[PDB]
Amino acid sequence: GHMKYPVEGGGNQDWWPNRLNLKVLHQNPAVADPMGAAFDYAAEVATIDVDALTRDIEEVMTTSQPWWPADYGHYGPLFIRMAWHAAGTYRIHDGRGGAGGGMQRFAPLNSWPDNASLDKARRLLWPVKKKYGKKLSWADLIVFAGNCALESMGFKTFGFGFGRVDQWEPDEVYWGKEATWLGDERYSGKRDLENPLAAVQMGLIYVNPEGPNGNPDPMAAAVDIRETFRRMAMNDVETAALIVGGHTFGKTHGAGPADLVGPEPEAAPLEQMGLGWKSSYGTGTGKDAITSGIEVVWTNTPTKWDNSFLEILYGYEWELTKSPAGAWQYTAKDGAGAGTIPDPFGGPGRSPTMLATDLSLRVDPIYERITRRWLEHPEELADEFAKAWYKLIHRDMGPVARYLGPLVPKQTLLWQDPVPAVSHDLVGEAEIASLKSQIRASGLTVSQLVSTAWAAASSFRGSDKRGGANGGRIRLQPQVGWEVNDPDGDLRKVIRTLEEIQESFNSAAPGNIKVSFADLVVLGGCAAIEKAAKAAGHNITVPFTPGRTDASQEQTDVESFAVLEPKADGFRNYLGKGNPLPAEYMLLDKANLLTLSAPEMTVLVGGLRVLGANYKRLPLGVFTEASESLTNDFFVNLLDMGITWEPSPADDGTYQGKDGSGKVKWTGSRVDLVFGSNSELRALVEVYGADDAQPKFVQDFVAAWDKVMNLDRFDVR
Amino acid sequence: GHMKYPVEGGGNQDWWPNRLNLKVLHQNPAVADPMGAAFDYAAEVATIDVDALTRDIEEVMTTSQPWWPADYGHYGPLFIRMAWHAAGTYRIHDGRGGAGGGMQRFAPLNSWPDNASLDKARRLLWPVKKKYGKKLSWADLIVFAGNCALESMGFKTFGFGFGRVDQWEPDEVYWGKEATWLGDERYSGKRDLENPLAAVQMGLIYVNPEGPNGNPDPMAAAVDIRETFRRMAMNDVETAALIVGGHTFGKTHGAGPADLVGPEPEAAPLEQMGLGWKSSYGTGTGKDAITSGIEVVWTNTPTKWDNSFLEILYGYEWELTKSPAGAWQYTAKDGAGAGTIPDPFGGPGRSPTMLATDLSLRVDPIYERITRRWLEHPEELADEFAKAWYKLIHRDMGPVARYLGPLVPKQTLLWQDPVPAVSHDLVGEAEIASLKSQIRASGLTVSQLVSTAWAAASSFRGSDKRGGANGGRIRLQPQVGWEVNDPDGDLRKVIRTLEEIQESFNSAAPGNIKVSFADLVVLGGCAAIEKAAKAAGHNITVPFTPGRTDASQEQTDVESFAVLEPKADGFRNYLGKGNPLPAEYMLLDKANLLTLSAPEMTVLVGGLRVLGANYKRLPLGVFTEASESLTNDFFVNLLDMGITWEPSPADDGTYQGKDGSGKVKWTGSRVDLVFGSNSELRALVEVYGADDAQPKFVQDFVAAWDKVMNLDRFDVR
Ligand code: HEM
Ligand code: HEM
Ligand code: NA
Ligand code: NA
Repeated sequence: GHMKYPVEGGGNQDWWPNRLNLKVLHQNPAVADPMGAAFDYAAEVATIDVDALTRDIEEVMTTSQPWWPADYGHYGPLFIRMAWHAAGTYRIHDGRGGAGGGMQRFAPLNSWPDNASLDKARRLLWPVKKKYGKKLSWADLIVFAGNCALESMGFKTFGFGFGRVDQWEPDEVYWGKEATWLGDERYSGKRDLENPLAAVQMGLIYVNPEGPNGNPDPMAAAVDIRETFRRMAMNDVETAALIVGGHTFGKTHGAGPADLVGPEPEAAPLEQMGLGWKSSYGTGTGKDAITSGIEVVWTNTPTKWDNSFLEILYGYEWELTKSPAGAWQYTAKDGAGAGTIPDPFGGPGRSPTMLATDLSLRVDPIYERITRRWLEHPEELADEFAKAWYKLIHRDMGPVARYLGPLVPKQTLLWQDPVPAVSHDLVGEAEIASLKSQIRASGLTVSQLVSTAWAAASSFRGSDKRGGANGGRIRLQPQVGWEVNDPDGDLRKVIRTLEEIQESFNSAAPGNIKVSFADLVVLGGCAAIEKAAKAAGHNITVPFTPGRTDASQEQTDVESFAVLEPKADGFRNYLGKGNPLPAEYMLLDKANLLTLSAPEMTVLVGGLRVLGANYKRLPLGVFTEASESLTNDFFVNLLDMGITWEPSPADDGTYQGKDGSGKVKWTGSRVDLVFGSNSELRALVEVYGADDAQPKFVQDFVAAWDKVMNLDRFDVR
Repeated sequence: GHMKYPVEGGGNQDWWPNRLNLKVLHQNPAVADPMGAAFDYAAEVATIDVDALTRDIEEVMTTSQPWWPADYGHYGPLFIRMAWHAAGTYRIHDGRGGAGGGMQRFAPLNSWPDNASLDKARRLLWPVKKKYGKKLSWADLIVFAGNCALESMGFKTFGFGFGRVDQWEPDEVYWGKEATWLGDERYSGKRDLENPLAAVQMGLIYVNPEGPNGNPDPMAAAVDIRETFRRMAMNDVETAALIVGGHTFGKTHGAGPADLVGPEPEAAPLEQMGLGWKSSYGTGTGKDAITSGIEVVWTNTPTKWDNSFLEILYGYEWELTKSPAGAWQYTAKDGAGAGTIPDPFGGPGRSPTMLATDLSLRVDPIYERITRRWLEHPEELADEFAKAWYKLIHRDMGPVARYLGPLVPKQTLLWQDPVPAVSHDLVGEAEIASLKSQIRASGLTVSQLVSTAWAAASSFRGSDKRGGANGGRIRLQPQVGWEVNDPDGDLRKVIRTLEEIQESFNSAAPGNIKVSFADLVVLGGCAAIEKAAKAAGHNITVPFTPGRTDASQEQTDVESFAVLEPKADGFRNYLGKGNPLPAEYMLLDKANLLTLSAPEMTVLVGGLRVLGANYKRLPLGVFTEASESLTNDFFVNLLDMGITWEPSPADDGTYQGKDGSGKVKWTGSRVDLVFGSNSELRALVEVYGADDAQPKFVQDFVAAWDKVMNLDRFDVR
């Protein structure tokens, strides 16, 4: 090995390969953003002419370009695949992937094997991006083109929301440990796919079109289809509708040997202008195109919505065969259907063909019941595909407040984790002050109030923008039972008291002002922090933004919320079983999901410890002699060289900090000690631990606290 | 190999090992900075009681701490080593390293083998940093503590400048290609050290204390001493003065085997709280301390300034011997000087010892002349050490306007690239506008004016803050003869015409208003940009800040300015011979030294191309039909899929862009085409090439141009 220049990627990871990487807390940094600090994409796309945008995309779709000629004269099918692949990286386990940031245009997604030829697809839409400019993000354009493709070929969609904000660096995501494209080191037990992954091989969207590891067994492939799509939030009906609906259009490409296809875009030479997979087979495009290596045309109407896919699937018997590149596919038996499938460039007709994974829809008993019903009753397919496609393309959009434009449909959807509209006037400054005082007089402790507010708000994750304190779901299943939230039953007492305050305030309230339980949860935390900072000699007011509303249990999909349960929350010194990495790594990952910077994470940990927010009120990291007091004691004591730290003899993830007399003075976890050990984190601790730092600490803590309380408040942004 | 989680360092560099790394353009991002955007270190520094700070440092130096007991009851010598190592990473080829960012507290420098035990040294200063808080950076404190140590032990220093702002992440710098600490793959020929390095092995500051590659030949060691120090801006007299001056104090540490010393700080367990090199030899500290493995005490007065180092060097004869840890060192022959050297902890006196590299001062003919003189003239040694030590610890401070505090002497120093004080009233709005008109009417072309202004300003590098347009040095040696500046070339003509305008304005100007040549060079580029924007149909004003002054040749050290000459400038499409990496990497490297973001680099390239700023007015990348008009044509045409690019058949670093007819329409270099090929840069090009983007492009181009024009203008901020 050799070390490289930083401009060629050399850096400190080379010398200390396992080191904590704080880069995850400064993704998409503002200096790399070419737009002004005042740029507001929502404001820009709110003024776009959707009708003109559609007509322009329709012109692109029927104007073949010589560097990638249009199959059947229509790019729609290619744009549908492009959009499905943009949304198809989404995973429920961390909410990462999806189309919400336009990450398909960056590495590694722009160069995954399964995204072959989408480099040309995205290039075909530059004339639209060029015309609409800052009013249209690549992120929106990529999925809207797929939506327009459907509509122009005869499928009416449920609707569409704009608002995906373009980014300028790829989000770095763990896609698997495999160091070879298409590799597989991600299964254990009886075909247990490693969490958090949602594809069966490195660089695939979901499954292998030739069957598991290339064995074209449709029954076995259905197992992989069902589980990967489950991990992408799709059930059996949704999964079958998406595959049938997608393969109603277009064709696969495998006209010649795959070893004639050159390097992927990130590996390709400069003259290719960001395109990859240059092919020396024939013309390398169009009639000679190679993408997957498979050569299937599912329907006799590749540019039209109808029920041909299932009529063909069930109307023939299927035989294993090979594409011109040598990949497995299926063809109709006994020369049946000869010549009935049209050629993309006017050649002679061909025979019916299907992927092994299409046959899964007929061979798997559950998919068979679903798809045979749609064979007999096609209007049910149209309905389920419209709902599943809408979900797929919007799954990572966050609260519905973020959806913009004239195509947004009004209906509420359970999967959107809906919260009720505001139905009364909101508390003002006087009512907020009164509620603060009442909660402070209620007998709830600073620790209880801060812990509950943090438990509610910190359920948010910035990947797919799910979770948060809006909805008041801390009192509903499953959040009320989460181990980190309610180890001992204390949470139910906090919930009851706040509900009593909600009832007495609302029944006595002036005019038409009413307050939600969800707001009171957050306000309670803000009140306790004002109390604790007063105990520490600081008169501060904690910001509070009203307007959260209270979801019902019936409006809360308990199975869907399961993925939001923390297995680790270093801010509460909580480490459950099953995490992929040691505690300090899980801490930074949590800070990343909360969109926190390193200074924000550092101040939050120090303040939460001394406020008593620790899981089970454990003393780990509680480096203070004061109770219910917002001081910078955590940082001061962390830097005290009078304390000698050793791993606890119990070998239990904890440490003992002894003073000069050999007496144990403090105890701590890996999450606590990492702030005193890591050279970048320790530098932040020395800011907040200095003699002059206590006012800055209180100010920076409150700002970070307020940020977390507001993470999901897109209703006011 | 296995791919890792991003939080453990995984990312796109793993899949494409040689990819351009755009992170070099967002070092120390604002999100990671815990101080406000409003934080103003200069304003905080101005408040510090420097006499109190000196007393507080003196208390630290004389208060031994149990976890690292003080040799001779004084940490002074340790702090001198600390400060000399902080400044000692500096190198002239790229100006990186040095003490100005406090980078010793971060990886990898905090863990270099040569910085062993400085982890404890810095830790000892936390009580001072704790007391002074935001008024005192770690960067200043590390080097001020060394200065204070000299003064406390009897050496009067020349003075001291505060003003080094703390940074919050490591500057990642190429320190060599060796993947093993103390490795050596950096020599070729007889003894040619690869550029840009200024140390003889990976992790060393300058040279090996046991001689080249461990061969304790003092004559060969002097070859390495002279070359590495030269590459750190020190000549023979300065180098001798620094080595004698430092080893006047303290001792080395090698009491036992180095294999009993544990991992360097970045690799050490959490409980060590950021300290490393934990030793199981005896108490592992103090009397049992192991740092280098050498056990030498140079002088009979390790805590006092006097002339004992040279009196001992010349007063004994020296024989080669081994330290207790097995390292080569020298000791007096014939058992001379028994017991004359004191022990750090009251042990028995010991005999005189020296390093191989100390004998170099007596063995090398040039150093022998210099130091034999100081044997009888310690007053000259003191004078030369004061000047060289001041130089060493301020070398990267930039213009003297940055030096803060009450200890900065006013004497001008040639190495500081001085510029005259402003001696007349400065041009105002009326005079600036009149001069712009005169320059626009002078007959100088937009290409000439923009090229010359860029040439002057872009000599700045943010590493050591040398260079820039202040000084008017573009008309002086050596900048007037740099290949990139004056190939043919119009430079002398531009200089002459600007000088005529300066003469004509100054002999007829209002009041006491005089304009400098340096200001006119910059103002000329600003007026040309205004002219080119008008030719495109935009009335704009380019900001301009007067106040540059004109250095004379006698105030310009020609050999010191040699290192500022660009071997590559992608902003002018100039690629000389001898660069370490292909042209697109040298572009990012240049953008980094100009402190530019990726958007700033992008607009500058597109703008300079169409303004005609290319070296030798070559057509590479000049993707426009207009002559000297400020449009976004570069970006529009880069994204034109009607152009097919191929490397030129001449294999000459260039590409041909052909239209549909097969006619060559454009030519470009790697630096041009990388903006169309790299997926992160192409995204920025798509911002500036959209239909709505030309006013944004002009606005951002102007802001980036103004930034480069002002890079060295610390005199006005
Ligand atoms: C088990 C799930 C799936 C598998 C194994 C699969 C596999 C494939 C393969 C191998 C191709 C050929 C790519 C090429 O060579 O050009 C393809 C194309 C395509 N996919 Fe699927 N896919 C799946 C699900 C979906 C879904 C959910 C959609 C959309 C809702 C979709 C829409 C399309 C379309 C429209 C094409 C045609 C592209 C064109 O005409 O250029 N696919 N798919
Ligand atoms: C050829 C150049 C140099 C070489 C080879 C060299 C080598 C060394 C070595 C091996 C040590 C022992 C580290 C340890 O084991 O504790 C040391 C210590 C020291 N160095 Fe030098 N050094 C050089 C230049 C300098 C300079 C230029 C200065 C300051 C102007 C300096 C100041 C010191 C001091 C004060 C110590 C004593 C540290 C203590 O008492 O803890 N050195 N040097
Ligand atoms: Na069809
Ligand atoms: Na001495």
